[PDB]
Amino acid sequence: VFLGFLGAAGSTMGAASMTLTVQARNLLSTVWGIKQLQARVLAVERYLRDQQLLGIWGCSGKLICCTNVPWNSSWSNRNLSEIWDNMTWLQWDKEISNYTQIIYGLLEESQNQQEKNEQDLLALD
Amino acid sequence: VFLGFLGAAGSTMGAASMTLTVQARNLLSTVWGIKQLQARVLAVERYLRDQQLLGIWGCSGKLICCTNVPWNSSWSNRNLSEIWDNMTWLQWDKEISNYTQIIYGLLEESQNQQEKNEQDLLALD
Amino acid sequence: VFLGFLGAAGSTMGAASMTLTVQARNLLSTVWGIKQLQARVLAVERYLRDQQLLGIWGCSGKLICCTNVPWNSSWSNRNLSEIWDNMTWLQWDKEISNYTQIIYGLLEESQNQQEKNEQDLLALD
Amino acid sequence: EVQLVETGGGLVQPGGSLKLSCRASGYTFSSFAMSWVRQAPGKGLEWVSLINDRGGLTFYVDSVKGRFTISRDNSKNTLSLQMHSLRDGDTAVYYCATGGMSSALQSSKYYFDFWGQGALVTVS
Amino acid sequence: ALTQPPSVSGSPGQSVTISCTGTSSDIGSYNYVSWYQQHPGKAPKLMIYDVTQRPSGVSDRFSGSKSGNTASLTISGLQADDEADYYCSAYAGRQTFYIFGGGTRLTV
Amino acid sequence: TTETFRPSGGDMRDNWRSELYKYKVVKIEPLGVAPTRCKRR
Ligand SMILES: *[C@@H]1O[C@H](CO)[C@@H](O)[C@H](O)[C@H]1NC(C)=O
Ligand SMILES: *[C@@H]1O[C@H](CO)[C@@H](O)[C@H](O)[C@H]1NC(C)=O
Ligand SMILES: *[C@@H]1O[C@H](CO)[C@@H](O)[C@H](O)[C@H]1NC(C)=O
Ligand SMILES: *[C@@H]1O[C@H](CO)[C@@H](O)[C@H](O)[C@H]1NC(C)=O
Ligand SMILES: *[C@@H]1O[C@H](CO)[C@@H](O)[C@H](O)[C@H]1NC(C)=O
Ligand SMILES: *[C@@H]1O[C@H](CO)[C@@H](O)[C@H](O)[C@H]1NC(C)=O
Ligand SMILES: *[C@@H]1O[C@H](CO)[C@@H](O)[C@H](O)[C@H]1NC(C)=O
Ligand SMILES: *[C@@H]1O[C@H](CO)[C@@H](O)[C@H](O)[C@H]1NC(C)=O
Ligand SMILES: *[C@@H]1O[C@H](CO)[C@@H](O)[C@H](O)[C@H]1NC(C)=O
Ligand SMILES: *[C@@H]1O[C@H](CO)[C@@H](O)[C@H](O)[C@H]1NC(C)=O
Ligand SMILES: *[C@@H]1O[C@H](CO)[C@@H](O)[C@H](O)[C@H]1NC(C)=O
Ligand SMILES: *[C@@H]1O[C@H](CO)[C@@H](O)[C@H](O)[C@H]1NC(C)=O
Repeated sequence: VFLGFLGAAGSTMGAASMTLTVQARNLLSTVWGIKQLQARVLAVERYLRDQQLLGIWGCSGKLICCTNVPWNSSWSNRNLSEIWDNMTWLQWDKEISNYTQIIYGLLEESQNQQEKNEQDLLALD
Repeated sequence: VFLGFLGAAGSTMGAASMTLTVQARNLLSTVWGIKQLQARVLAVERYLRDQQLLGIWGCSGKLICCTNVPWNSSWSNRNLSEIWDNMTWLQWDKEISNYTQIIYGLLEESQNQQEKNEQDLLALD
Repeated sequence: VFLGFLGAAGSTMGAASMTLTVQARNLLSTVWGIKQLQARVLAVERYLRDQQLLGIWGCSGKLICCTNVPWNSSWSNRNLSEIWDNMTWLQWDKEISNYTQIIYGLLEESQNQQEKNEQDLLALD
Repeated sequence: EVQLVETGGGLVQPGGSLKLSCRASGYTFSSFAMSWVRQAPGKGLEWVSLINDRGGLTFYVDSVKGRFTISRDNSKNTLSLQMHSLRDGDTAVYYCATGGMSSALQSSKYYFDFWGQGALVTVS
Repeated sequence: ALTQPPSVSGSPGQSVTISCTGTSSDIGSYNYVSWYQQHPGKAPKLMIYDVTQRPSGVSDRFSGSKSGNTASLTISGLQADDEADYYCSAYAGRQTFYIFGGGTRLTV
Repeated sequence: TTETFRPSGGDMRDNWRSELYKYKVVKIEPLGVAPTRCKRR
């Protein structure tokens, strides 16, 4: 599955959003028989932790997932052309690295929990 | 992520249902390099087995999931105030421990399988 | 959970599609402490790779999942009675084994990616 | 011991706006759903809107669905109704009430358990 | 709206029935038909909820019932203080919610 | 009438036992079932 892996790394965020399955397929798989086994276990744990997050936001089973959390201009003020047409994901990740623990909290600690309780309350009616 | 973990254990089931992500985030991660590795593998397997169930019922990617399986008064006869407002999850788990292999069967062996075949038959029309 | 496992292997594909949870539950769980641990890790990795595919197609959390990929008569020309009423899954798997890397590509590399972008574009309106 | 007091009534010209506010005491505000029900001077009771206990789910009658907003502040124990584009057909006494729905973890409450005395809204 | 007759009247110490007629999507589909007693000039008070239940503090002379698509309020032992406009309401789904009938002005 | 106590060497699962006496290990059971009025569509 090492075909096209990270090929879009230098591409803009828009162009690089059409190759998400290429990278996704490359995330998941005697002292020599222990250290490499630990690496395999670590890879599994890392995969599942990201899957656990995606699930905590209602983004389970999705590579592109939208929510009800507004974008705060204090995180980034760039336009949509300066993000998806004139910037790469590496540059964006560097720009937004100070806010990823805030956004994730809003994804988990505000939305989805409210959405799940609201769905629970709409289903009783 | 060990912040608030089990803090709601002594809280009522209702109050303790708003902290599901707190416990969920704490479930997933030379003889000394083997035994602890086995523990890590075991933790992964336990996580996936619960995820496998949640998926077998159509509750995948959800922390709160509703179904079409009626509650049987033979399992519990308590009201909704005596469960969600005046009881904890530890007390409930002790009360319902004799029925969890029946309910799960109804979740897997009756509903969802029927739901999936019904969806399969509605999609052909 | 080794109850009914592969019991439908000799049954027709239709009859054998009602036992998917029986096999699904049996897929997931000092040199002697390493080799068997590697087997456990391998089983987890194999499980997750199939789960990763099911997710790449929008079939996450489902045992029966329908898509928008048409069936090509060049893959098989048999009718629906000659597949679901007069054939087993072992015979079908042997018949279709030369096309599984084409169909999967259509499931990943054509549909779902288009579906996800279309959903992304319908949600902005 | 439960008391609901509506304020913010008055005479508004057609096409104007009016915000009603219902204060409540004697019960835990955040534990009950709230509704607004109106009665035209010569008619019976009509349900107008429903908001859940957490203030996240709002329901309206079609005749006001695109004009009225129902909101809650559970720290101030205050329910409010923002009435936009008032019509002559909206002249009525508007009562706030406790009940109309409940959480899935609560017993059904498909009734209005407590009522206030009512704000008079006149459009003319 | 629900159908309920106007100007129903009784006599002190006697029994009177106020009958609220709905349709198959509301009274005939859910067991959530409430009755309210509104004295002129005052807000309505809840008298009956669900079908047969009374709030605490409400006398047992007010007895609700339902048959088919018709619900009724029976008041047994009419008092001078029972003169009021009575209303019925029913839960009718998620697209709409509470459908009220016309008021019945009960005199004694 | 009388009791006599003597030092004992015990075992080594006495020195550590006196420190670990306040700790218990439990397994988390995150999956629960309970009645609600919420019905699946
Ligand atoms: C690299 O940049 C050029 C423009 O300078 C662009 O045409 C090309 O497609 C980019 N490479 C990739 C892989 O997107
Ligand atoms: C955006 O972030 C700032 C802090 O930098 C915060 O004060 C503001 O409230 C945030 N915006 C919203 C809508 O919460
Ligand atoms: C966004 O668009 C405006 C309008 O064309 C442009 O002037 C600006 O440079 C763009 N990016 C920024 C820095 O907001
Ligand atoms: C992130 O925060 C650090 C300080 O902790 C600061 O030096 C850095 O410039 C910040 N980066 C951005 C993109 O704001
Ligand atoms: C413990 O019980 C008291 C009432 O006795 C309650 O107020 C408190 O919130 C409970 N603790 C937790 C963590 O819920
Ligand atoms: C509830 O459990 C009893 C056995 O304790 C069983 O006989 C009964 O049929 C169950 N209820 C339903 C609706 O199946
Ligand atoms: C349920 O509610 C009833 C009515 O208030 C109450 O009497 C009972 O104690 C509660 N719990 C039980 C034991 O059903
Ligand atoms: C569960 O079953 C055991 C017998 O196997 C019985 O002793 C126990 O009391 C039961 N518990 C409940 C809550 O019914
Ligand atoms: C085996 O074939 C016979 C017909 O020859 C059929 O009746 C039977 O059900 C089949 N076995 C299974 C397990 O389906
Ligand atoms: C079916 O497969 C053949 C190759 O065997 C291919 O030429 C044809 O285009 C395929 N059908 C469709 C609809 O793509
Ligand atoms: C499909 O159905 C036709 C019509 O009955 C039948 O002749 C044929 O043998 C079946 N299978 C094949 C080979 O297409
Ligand atoms: C699959 O392809 C091989 C050649 O690679 C061929 O020998 C075999 O018969 C084919 N099987 C089917 C079912 O077409």
